[PDB]
Amino acid sequence: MESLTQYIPDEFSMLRFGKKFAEILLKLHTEKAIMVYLNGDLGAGKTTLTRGMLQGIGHQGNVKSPTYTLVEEYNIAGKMIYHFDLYRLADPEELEFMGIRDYFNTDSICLIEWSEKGQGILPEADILVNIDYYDDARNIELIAQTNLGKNIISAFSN
Ligand SMILES: Nc1ncnc2c1ncn2[C@@H]1O[C@H](COP(=O)(O)OP(=O)(O)O)[C@@H](O)[C@H]1O
Ligand SMILES: [Mg+2]
Ligand SMILES: [Mg+2]
Ligand code: NA
Repeated sequence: MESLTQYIPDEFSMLRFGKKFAEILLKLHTEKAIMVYLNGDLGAGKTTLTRGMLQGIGHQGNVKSPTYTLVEEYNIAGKMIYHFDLYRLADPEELEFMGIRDYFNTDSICLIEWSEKGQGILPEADILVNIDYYDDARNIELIAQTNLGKNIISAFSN
């Protein structure tokens, strides 16, 4: 749908952009879980942007990618946020087993790395975040996939 292209000159800027993006997702206050697919090569900054989003809205503590556990649950001032790294998801099937269930059926926010691995089982994304990189700079394209995605992108305006 609508798109945003945003230059991120350095890591501080990535963290500031995560805080602004996560603040928009909280303020929208949706009943449906917000699906965010974080895309980009290894080292592009998907986990650093996730860190800026969670720490930016108040998480205190390390943001450890869930390499083997696949999903990490956060409770931030009462909002449930789920960070997924699906790289080691053998088959999407394994998803219907683990606790995924309740996470996609409540007023949560889900931030997903390697969403391709979950094709079929994972709910469709509301917004894709495609991160490109050069040295210590980045550029992110946000792409809306749903009506909610469109509303998220419109919120970035001035
Ligand atoms: N502008 C920037 N944005 C994000 N990460 C940056 C930036 N500049 C440098 N980095 C570095 O790049 C790495 C990003 O790694 P990570 O967030 O784990 O990536 P991914 O999850 O996509 O594999 C970190 O070591 C980080 O400090
Ligand atoms: Mg990738
Ligand atoms: Mg990562
Ligand atoms: Na993804």
